[PDB]
Amino acid sequence: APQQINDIVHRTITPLIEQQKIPGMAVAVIYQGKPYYFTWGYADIAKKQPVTQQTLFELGSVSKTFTGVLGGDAIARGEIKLSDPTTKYWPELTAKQWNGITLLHLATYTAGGLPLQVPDEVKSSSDLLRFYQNWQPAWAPGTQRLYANSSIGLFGALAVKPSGLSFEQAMQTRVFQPLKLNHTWINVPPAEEKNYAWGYREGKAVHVSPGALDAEAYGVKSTIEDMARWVQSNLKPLDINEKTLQQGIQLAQSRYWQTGDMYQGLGWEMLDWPVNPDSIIIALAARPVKAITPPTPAVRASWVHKTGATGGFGSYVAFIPEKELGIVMLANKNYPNPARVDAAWQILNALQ
Repeated sequence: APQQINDIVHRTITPLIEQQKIPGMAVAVIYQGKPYYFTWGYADIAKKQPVTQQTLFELGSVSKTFTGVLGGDAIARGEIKLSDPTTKYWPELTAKQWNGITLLHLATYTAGGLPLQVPDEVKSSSDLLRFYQNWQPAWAPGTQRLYANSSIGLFGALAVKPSGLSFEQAMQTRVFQPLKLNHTWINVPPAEEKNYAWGYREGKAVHVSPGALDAEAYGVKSTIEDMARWVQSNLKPLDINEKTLQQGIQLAQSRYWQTGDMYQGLGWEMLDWPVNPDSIIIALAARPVKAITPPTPAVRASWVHKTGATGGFGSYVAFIPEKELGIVMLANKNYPNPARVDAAWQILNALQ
């Protein structure tokens, strides 16, 4: 690692860890396309296990980028179309409010106010159908954006139906395997538990709890090496040999809607680069959206990013395609989003 990268990373993260009381953290900087790794602290405080390049962290909502790319791949394969009605892949959804709601609306949180969380009471397949049938939109489709797990979560579930594979099998075979993310999991196998960090919430060790559409919305666990590979794949999709996956990655970084200075892709969110650091910057935030008709194909001069959290973890990924630059920050404490973005910007701005 060039001393320059070493210095900006350490000078930025050391203080972050101190100020936020983060138990353990891993960071990857992709510079001129090559990855440089950094780790600090503990994966498990009680057992004194250090964070290493093999430690698994819960990605939380950064998992939505995988769902958006898997969806992009199904589109490229001709299995689904974002313009299709939700009812085409779920005929049992007969309630009238669903008329006009398309897979694009689900994927981009513009269905009309689907809730941030699926209630804990919802578990079985019949429970889920009931939940969506009973939901009453606050708004017409494609008029307001409300970030929601029950929205992109349903998109992920429907998107894999034509394939005949479960969401986990589809993700493994169409995304993880092709990209060689061999230590990325929806369900952590027993063989890999020795590497699964504990998350910390109010000092207590915790792992994410099972929930409906958890795989689709916030259930991926990964290492800093595999996430660095994920960032490189998204920085240069053309190097990817699998044709539909290469295309899927590109579809996920297309700009479908605009709210303020930000653009909504599939999972990924983007802003034009150069970005005002404070512009990159609440339990529920409903914002009107302007449709980008037709969507803008992935713009190289973009700050592409996604924040993620679970009760015990906090993650952040951001990259700038035009500069072959990127960063992944994984931590086992859910600390403020502004602090993650401030650190990422400080590091990437210094190397750009």
